[PDB]
Formats: sequence, C-alpha cells, structure tokens
Amino acid sequence: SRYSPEFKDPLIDKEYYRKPVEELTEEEKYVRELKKTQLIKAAPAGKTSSVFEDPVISKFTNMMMIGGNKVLARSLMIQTLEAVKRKQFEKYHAASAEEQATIERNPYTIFHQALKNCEPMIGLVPILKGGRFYQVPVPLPDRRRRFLAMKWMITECRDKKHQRTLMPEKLSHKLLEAFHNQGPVIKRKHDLHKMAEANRALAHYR
Amino acid sequence: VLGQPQSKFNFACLEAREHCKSLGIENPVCEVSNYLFPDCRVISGHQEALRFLQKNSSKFHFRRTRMLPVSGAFHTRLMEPAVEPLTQALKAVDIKKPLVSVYSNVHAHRYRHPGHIHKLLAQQLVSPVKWEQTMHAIYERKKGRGFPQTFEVGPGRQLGAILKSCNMQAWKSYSAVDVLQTLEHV
RNA sequence: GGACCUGGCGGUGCUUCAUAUCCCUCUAGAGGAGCCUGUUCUGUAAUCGAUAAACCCCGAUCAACCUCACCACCUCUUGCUCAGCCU
RNA sequence: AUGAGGUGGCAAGAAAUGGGCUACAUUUUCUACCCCAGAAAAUUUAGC
Ligand SMILES: [Mg+2]
Repeated sequence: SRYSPEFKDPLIDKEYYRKPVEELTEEEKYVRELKKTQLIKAAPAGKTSSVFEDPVISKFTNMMMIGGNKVLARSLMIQTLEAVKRKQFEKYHAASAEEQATIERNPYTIFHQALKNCEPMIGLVPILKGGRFYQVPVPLPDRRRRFLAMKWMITECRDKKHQRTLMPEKLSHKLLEAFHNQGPVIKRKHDLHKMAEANRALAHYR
Repeated sequence: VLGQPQSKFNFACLEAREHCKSLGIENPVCEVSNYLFPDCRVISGHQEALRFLQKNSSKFHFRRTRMLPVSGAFHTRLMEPAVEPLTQALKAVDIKKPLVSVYSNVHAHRYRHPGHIHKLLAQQLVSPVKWEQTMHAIYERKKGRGFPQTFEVGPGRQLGAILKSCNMQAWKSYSAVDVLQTLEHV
C-alpha cells in the first residue's frame, strides 16, 4: 500500500460535521479533536456528499462491472432504474382507483426491497472431517447475506438462457419479480433455507 | 448436428451403428462427414442411424439437429461407386501447378505438387471435409496481427457464417459477392 | 538407617487463552473444438534426430535432392598452417 | 584417425498423460465520434 499506517479513511458524511457542538458528547468531542491530529486519505472516486448517493446501488454497479468499464456498468444501472420506473408508471396508469394506492413507483424503494427479499440468513460451510464432505448450517452475517442477494441477482440475470434480452430489461423484470416475493432468486433463497433445515443435525460439528 | 461441450460424437455414432446392427444391415455407415466449426459437424449415413441420433439427441447432448436436403450420404464410403467414374474423367485432364495456394479438403493443406491433385480430388469424394482445419491453416496467426480480405465468390453466405463461428477477427474483413442483383447496370 | 535440600524430569496428560501458516470467503480461468508437440511403448541395417546452420515470398508451414547425427559401401593422406577434432 | 571427403540409403505407427498456439458475442460487433447516435445479429490452477 502507498498509504502509511498513520493515514485514516475519510468520513464523507456531510451532516456529521454540521452537528452543533452542544449535541457532541464527551466521547464524540474527544474523537472529533483526535481526528484533527490524524492524517486522512484522499477521498476515492466514487462516494460523494450528494443527496442522491446510494451505497447499495454503487456496490451493485461495482459488482456488475467487467474489466473496469465503470461507465457501462453505471449505464446499465440507470437503464434498469428507468425501466422499472416506466413499468411501474405504466401499471399505475392502467390500475383501478383503489389499486393505485398500493403501486410503488419509486425505483430505489423497489430495488432495496427486492434485494432485501432475497437475503438468506442461514447458509452452509463445506467441512470434511471424516474423509467425506459435510455441509453444516451456519448463521450468515449481515454483510454476507447482503452480498449473496446481489450475487444471486446478477448471476440469474447473466444466464445464457436469456437470448438477446438486454441486461437492463432482464434486470428490471427480475427486480420486479423479487419485489413481489416471486422468481428464481426467491426460490434459490428458499432452497437454501430448506437444504439447511434438512441438515440441522449436522450443526453439532461446529 | 450442433453439439455442446459434453457431446461425444464418435460415441453417438457408435450407438447409431449398434441400432442398425440390431435391425440388421451390411456394415451400417454413420460417421462425421464435415467438420465446419467448433461443436458443429455434419454426420452422414443411413437414415435409420440419423433418426436414432435425432430421437436420442438429449442422451447424446446435441443442442440442435437438422436433416440436410441432400440426396444421400456424401463424404463417406457409401459413395465408393462414384470414385471409379470420376477418376477416369480426371485421367485425361492435364492438371497444371496452381498459380495461387489452393487448399485441399482431404487433409486441409495447400496443394504442393500438381501430380497429387489427381488422387486427392478422388479421395475428397469418400473422405470427410476438413473445413475447420482449412480455416485454421489459412487464418491462424498471433493475436494482434492483421488478417487478409475474404471474398465469397459464389451463391449464398454460408461460408460467411462458418467463418464467423471459426474466426471472428478474420470474419471482420469478410464480404460476399452478390450473385442475385447488381447495384449498377454495367 | 533417620531427617532435610536442590533438582532434573530430553517427562506425561488435561484447563485456559495469543491461536498466526492453512481451510472456508472473493475474482478469473481451465472440462469443449482444431492443430502442433514433450514423455512412454513397439519398429528399422540406419537417428524418432539438431536449423545463433535450410526452405520461405499474406500469416504461418512439411520433407528440403539441403546440411551436421546415423546405416551400408568406399576413398584422401604426410596432410592446413610442427596440422585437425562441437571428444 | 575421435581428422577430411565420394556414393547411395535413413522417411516411421499406437494409445495414456503434460504443456503450448488460435476464435469462443449481447456488458457483443460495424460506422461516425472518442461516451446523449444509426444499423447488425465437479475437480483444479492462479491472484489479490
Ligand atoms: Mg525418419
């Protein structure tokens, strides 16, 4: 690494600094004073104090990226968001008066809820002890399941069975399916929760 | 037959022959007749063997199967009676040395000496067509180096698709001569 | 023989924790296709051989009637330089 | 003669395994541009 150990990661949170000194606790006052002495790394290209910034969508875009072509990944992400928005508007214009109150048109809300609906809380850990592999249930950390939902969504959208259907169109369809607890990603979560319930007797190996 | 990575061609030909032996015929014929591009071949032989392959494609891991609209099994030993006639007609003809590098189909390399074209043109009748090997022999090169222009002088654009499957970069500089219409009336 | 001192125990097991190497975790390949190839076996009297040393004539590419190695026949010699030898 | 030459001959096949070279596309390809356009169509090896 080209940064010395003294260098610390920057804090881009804009409203953190505007906090009144009166609200600051003694510990928070101390750490604010301490950061004065520390050296701070240059903020990386990426996160910004923008009010429209979304770390989850940024991570999804980075996970779609191939060969460092970030422009194309962000283009695909924004196209997916626009497609979801337009599909929801089309479904809203054609809905009954009482059905328009339960139709979400915010693409960010749909994206977050669809990813949350696919998060597995339990997983397996291959462990060979007696000469034969043994899959044991283990509770998944929050970061692990957040990553797994994204990875499953992207892998499902990268299947070759979808011939000539462009990535934004496939991803919008999968997101809207997972928003309603439907589709193959929700089934992949269910088949993991079931295959980890089928081996609850193997937890004693942990 | 367009196969997938798990497809075994000689194996499937073997069961296709077992079927016809069980039915009972003298020396059933079913072997690869054309190597066109990766995982795509043309099998040739008795219609029973081809029907067996078509109906057992799933077991043989064949993604697609399409019977050719041709009279019979070309490029196989079944065409042996057609060897002796052609040879005689070629005997009278004096074949000169090709001016350009003409590639063969029997073994997919340039014709070297004119006295061997006479028998290679007859072996081509009863031998598989080594088209993929010919495409490699003509277009194989290191990454980054330029490719020559390619012109398909004749009807159709099938060779264009085959080249696309074989070499994308060589296909980038491919063009076809229009034999159905002309832009300008000369 | 009584009492006591130092121990060593090349010590043996458990208990607690440091518990990093190495697994699991992440990314991309490799299983397909066509070529050339290393090795091994068998073959011939012989070697299947090696191209800072052939051929090429888009890219590459095989023997080339090449050439050094090898088999079978032979020949030159006091010769190149009190020579010569990729032992 | 372990030196120098002449003549001819020497062409090889099988698998089992290891490696290398090519194309392998929809997040693609062609043109204009250099990013607001138009058309086409399981084992196992490394790394951080
Ligand atoms: Mg030899």
